[PDB]
Amino acid sequence: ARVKGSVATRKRRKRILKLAKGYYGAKHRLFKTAKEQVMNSYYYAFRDRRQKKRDFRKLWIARINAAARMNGLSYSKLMHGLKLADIEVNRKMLADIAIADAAAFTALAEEAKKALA
Amino acid sequence: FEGGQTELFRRMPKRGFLNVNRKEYAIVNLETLNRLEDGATVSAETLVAAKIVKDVKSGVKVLANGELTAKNLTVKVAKVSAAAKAAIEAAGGSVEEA
Amino acid sequence: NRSAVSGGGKKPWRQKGTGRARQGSTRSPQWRGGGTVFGPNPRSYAYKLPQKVRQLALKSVYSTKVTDGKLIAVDTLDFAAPKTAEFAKVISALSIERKVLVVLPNEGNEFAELSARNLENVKVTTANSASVLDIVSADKLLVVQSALTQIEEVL
RNA sequence: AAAAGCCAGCUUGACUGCGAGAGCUACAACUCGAGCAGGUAGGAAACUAGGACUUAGUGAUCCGGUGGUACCGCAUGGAAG
RNA sequence: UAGCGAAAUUCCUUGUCGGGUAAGUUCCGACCCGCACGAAAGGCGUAAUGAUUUGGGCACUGUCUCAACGAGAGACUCGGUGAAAUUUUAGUACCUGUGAAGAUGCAGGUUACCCGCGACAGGACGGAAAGACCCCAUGGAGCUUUACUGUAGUUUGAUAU
RNA sequence: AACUGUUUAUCAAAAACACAGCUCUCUGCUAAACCGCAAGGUGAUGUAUAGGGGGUGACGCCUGCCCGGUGCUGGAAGGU
RNA sequence: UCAAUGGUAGGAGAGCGUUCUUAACCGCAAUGAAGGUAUACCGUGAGGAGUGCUGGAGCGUUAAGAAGUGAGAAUGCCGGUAUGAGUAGCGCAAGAUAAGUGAGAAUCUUAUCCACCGUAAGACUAAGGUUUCCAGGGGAAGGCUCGUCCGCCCUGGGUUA
RNA sequence: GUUCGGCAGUCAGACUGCGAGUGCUAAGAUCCGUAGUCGAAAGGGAAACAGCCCAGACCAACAGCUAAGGUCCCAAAAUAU
RNA sequence: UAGCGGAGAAAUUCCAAACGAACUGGGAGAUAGCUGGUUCUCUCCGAAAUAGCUUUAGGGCUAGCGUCGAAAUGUAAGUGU
RNA sequence: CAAAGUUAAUAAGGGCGCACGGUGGAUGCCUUGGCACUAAGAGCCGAUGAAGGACGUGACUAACGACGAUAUUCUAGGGGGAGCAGUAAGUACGCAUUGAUCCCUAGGUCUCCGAAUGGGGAAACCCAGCUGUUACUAGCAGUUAUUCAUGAGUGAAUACAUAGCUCAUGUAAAGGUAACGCAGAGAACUGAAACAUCUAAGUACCUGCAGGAAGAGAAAGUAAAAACGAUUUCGUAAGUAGCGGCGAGCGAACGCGAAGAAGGGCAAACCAAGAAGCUUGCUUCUUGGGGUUGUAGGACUGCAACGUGGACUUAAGCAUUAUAGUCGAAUAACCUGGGAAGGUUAAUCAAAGAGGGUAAUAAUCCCGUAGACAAAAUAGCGCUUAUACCUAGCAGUAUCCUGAGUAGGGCUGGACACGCGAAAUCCAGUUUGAAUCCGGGAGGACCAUCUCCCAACCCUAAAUACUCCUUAGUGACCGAUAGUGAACCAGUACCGUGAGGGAAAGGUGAAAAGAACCCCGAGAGGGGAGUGAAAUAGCACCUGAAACCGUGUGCCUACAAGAAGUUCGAGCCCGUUAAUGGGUGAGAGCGUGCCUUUUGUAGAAUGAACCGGCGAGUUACGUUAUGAUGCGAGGUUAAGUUGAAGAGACGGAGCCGUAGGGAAACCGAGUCUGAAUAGGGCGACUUAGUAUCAUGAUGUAGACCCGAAACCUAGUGACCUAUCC
Repeated sequence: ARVKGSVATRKRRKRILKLAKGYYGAKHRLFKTAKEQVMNSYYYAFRDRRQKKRDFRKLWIARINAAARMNGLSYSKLMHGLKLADIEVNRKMLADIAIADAAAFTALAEEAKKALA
Repeated sequence: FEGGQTELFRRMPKRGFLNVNRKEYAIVNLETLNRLEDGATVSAETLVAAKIVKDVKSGVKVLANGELTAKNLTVKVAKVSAAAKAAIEAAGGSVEEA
Repeated sequence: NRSAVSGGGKKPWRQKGTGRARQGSTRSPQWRGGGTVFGPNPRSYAYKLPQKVRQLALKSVYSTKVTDGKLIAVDTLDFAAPKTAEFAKVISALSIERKVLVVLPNEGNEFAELSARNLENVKVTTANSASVLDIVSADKLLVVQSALTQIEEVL
């Protein structure tokens, strides 16, 4: 019963290497540095499944205080006027109005002006 | 292993020598007499032809415990306890010991 | 074992400074001189059940063949020649197709029995043939109608 | 201090067989002990008494003694043990 | 006891003094306080003898002031020929910190066209050496003894001969 | 340190070893001593100027004291 | 619906995959089995098949049993390939030209000079070596490079008392 | 929670306070009790940080709200009152 | 002249590129409280680093600390306030 | 004019991803090899020249093989029937259905060495002597080792004798040995947590003695009551009784169950013969009867012929097996392909549909297979036959016999479970030493009663142990790192002086059909042609990764200081297990490799060159726990027998539970403790297990592996070197 399963073992080897392909140079020409190299990459892809959340929101709030600051408005009193404001506490679609919305942007800003007012 | 200390059993006194002439009788209950009725001349032939125990210590003995369902007198024994002699011998038995 | 088949019971160098590690030998198994670790052994594998679960086991597949009815009560049909055109057309005279067990008597029929081993589905059997690898193997069988004193007598 | 302190008389309970109940806790240990019996000992009786005001003052099993021993006593008795 | 004594012996301490020496803990000679000299474990002497050990001097002198020169071999340029040790892979800088308490790879900050080539050694706690120092193992060897057990051997006595 | 010799080849040549010398002790012979179970043999075809062991290491001077203890030797009274 | 789901040594449960399993169940296979290869599918995972291609004989199913049974890692081993690196070295002495040789000459052969050793780096002879000798032919490796040359290789002779 | 039964490993930890001891009331020093933390628990904060503070992660997600801590730029929020 | 040995101008020197105990084969896969190594997938639960003893202190044996199963739930013990 | 600002690809190279290369041979398959194991045999050979070498022998010039100057074979027999001319090419004379080659059996010769032996001698040697031969300063053929035994002769000191010597006869017998045995000699390491007792084990080793088995054995026995009746093996008792620094461990027997089941001689006593201490009556020897004993038996008085390995395991027939082999059934087409046995269509067979070949999987193609025949010689086995020869019962008891340094006793040992102990009992050394049938011994010190037996004399099959071997074979063996070190010219190469060690490697294609030719090339090698199903198929050749080296390829990079990443993404390129496509990737955010150990390692703590292959928690037996199943106070067959290494069935011997208390006497659902019937202690109250399986853990086994320095035994070694001659 001295049996091997050799091609099965190399199929685990082949399976992880074909799933490991792409990174720098020697790595797919070797075995084991590639093993972390997918692995570390979706460790912090697991973090960036939370951190492109927490950085695209920085793009969101940052560009919306960029246009608010273009109206001379600061993000904290704007959002403060958003809690003062209507049923809208809508956040990041309200970040998405950075394209071409003087009506939506500056008028909802005026809604916030009559919310602080 | 007590950690190099002598063990629990290693601290024990040497108690009681043992009789080489120790011999018993493969004692049965009277509950098997509740099984078999009457089996006149209750003996080893009734015991091992009853197949209760086959390899026996030579004689036989019943308890006072177990019940007086049997009727026969002539129970052939080596030694039955006198507590059971009260039972069967007060319950229509005769002593045939050995 | 390494100590079963060998050539070497002597350390092949000495370690200190000289390259490699603490090490037994090439005869130590990790070289091409491979000693098996714990491996097989010359072992047996037998056991037989107690009687009441054995006859209980015969009287399980027995019952399955009872209500199944793929056993068929057959008379002697003890023939002149041993040729298997006989039993080819008597066995194929109902032609149970896949594979069949053949209940002889216990007097030992001899003509499908010194033959019919080339009949590829024929299993020569008696009351002295009983197992589960007997009957669950074929599932489909002919009977000699002495099956009372060929079955009941212990069962 | 109702003395555990001190002094006199009795005095040999610093009894036997225990022991519910406990405490302490690896175990082994260890700390007590209600109460009962068998008789006791003081004390008129009641009452007290299983060492000391409590706490050091002590060690595991073996092995060989000392005595008793309704025990066994290697077929059988005894004896040896 | 003789006799030698800062001994191949005094760490007692650069003992003291004198000589060599301008410069003199070392050297010699005496002193001798001899921790702890020392007599057959010879002691004190002792020419010749020493690949001795020191201390001094003469001689000669690139050792050095302080170096420089040329000759040959590698080196190095090419043709042929062509290995070793070596290792997680790495397109591998600096500072200051931090941290199994000393950074290439970390945080902050600095400078850096890309790739070489000839020489050099500060790192990469460089290799090569499962520390030979120390410690531990109920580890083993070897050695010693008035350890304990023995053994042979040596020597009594009995007793068959 | 006398010397010459010898000395760790894979470190060390020396004051280390050795050496004549000197000292003591043991052995009367089938030696002592030694090797081997013994046998056999060395010692040596040796006979105390010889053989064995111990010290020290030419030559010159000198080797002092202490037998309490140890060991050794010898003796036997008694103890064991 | 509510509640739970960090988790090492720890403990419990469950499942995957390999191979053999006479079992059967039940097929595939030259129109292509296995195996390999690319693959931009699926499966919580392990894992599974689809297609393209190599490839030309056994393999797959299911379910269950049985196991030398699930691979990184130990100075693990064996086998191959790096690396350093076209770098070290090219193993203590000087040849030179012309001509031949060949296909190809530095290194083969000759001529002619030079040079070296010469109490040897001569000749002869122990042990040793065990045919290495010579002749002819050849150049797979060997010659530390080349190489027509050779103690290399093939063939043949060669030692006489 | 007890009981019973298997099956374990753990023996040597630190650190932060807080209260002790020893020490120059030296120490990232020892040695206790006491809680936490790590170990064996990510993320955020403090420039990186195992131990301090906050906050315990099944997973997706281009959701929001918030803990401490921040809001002149890196680096997001207040040149806030 | 051969390893419990030998040799020895003696250092612990040598006994075939080599010795405080040679080399070869077997015992014997000697042993090793010490080092290293350990291979498929998931889920759930989830530590200790301490006491006591110990020729014991880098190790064991209990007990405290996990896990699963079973028997009831001391009729609630547990755990809070 | 200019002034600013801006972005560019051209990449020396490099990276990504892709394509195709070589390279390496894992893969995947095969298996002529090996392992284990069953059944049946054989289980020894040899001086009447062994084992084992060395050397030769072939028309080829090798080497292996095989044989032995006759030499790559010869005789004789018998089978056998077409080619032969081992290996294999490779050649030649040839040779051959007349019957070869070949197979078997028997005989022949048998180089040298070697037990090796005429004598010496290092292995393949030298030198002889004698007897005939035949010729020569030849050659041939034989004899000539030793010890033992048996004779014969000889005959010293010293007369006989004796020692001693000489000759002759007898392989005897020395020697080689697979494993098992027996007997002697006999450790250590271990473990005991160290270790001096123990253990390991009387095992490792070593020496001797033997056969197919060995020992083994016929009560001077066990036991304890009626109790049987040599042994041996297995199961049981059962780790039970015991012993033991009573630690750690070691360890029975009895009885029962199964197999197997055979006992028989002698000395003694006596009787007869002889010869002789013939010192007469001899009281020693030789021959033959006598009879081999336990409830004594024989001798003395009585008195019976039973086959017999046992009261002759001789010879003659019978029968059959190894030893040569022989016959031996049952089919065609189509499709596919290079090829059918594959698919398809049909048919047959039947004691043969085991298995293997065949270009691709066969029952009908072949070998075969099942069955059925065959051996002269061949080695046997077995049956029948008279013979191959020694035994019986029996009553009584004149006295004798019956196993002398023997039992015993002392001491020192050892074995027996037994470690000196209460120590049995046996066997050793040493010492002392009986009785003898009215006897003597055993009954775990020992003294009486009882039970049993008769030593101190010898042989004994059978059941058992193990295989180098001979086949018949079998595999949930194994597939070329495996499986024997060794599938291959393996114990090879090679190392070492030696003892020793000890490798690597199989596959073309069906068939070499092995690439004619032509061209390049010094040659090789290539390239065309052609070969074959295929030439990436071309001689280490199936299949071909992997590291390594490449060559091409779309994108990007020569203001960049990263565990080399994600995530987003400008921009570019391409279009897919048709998919919210892929290949990129500037740029930008955030990001300390993996393993053991640790309190904490990112590490300047280890370790890993890489790649692939191998490579580690088992089982044997036992216990416990948990379940599963079965039956249940009843569960249970072990060993064994049967049988296909089947199954089933038999086999109840034994084992578990079915009350315990107390050391024990004992008592008993109670029991012990204690004056207690006081209390306490354990107890039914306190309610089912048994058996099997399976899983975890356990314990003896190297027991999860890798690991020392070590210990002892056996053997080798003085050419290095030291000494010495």
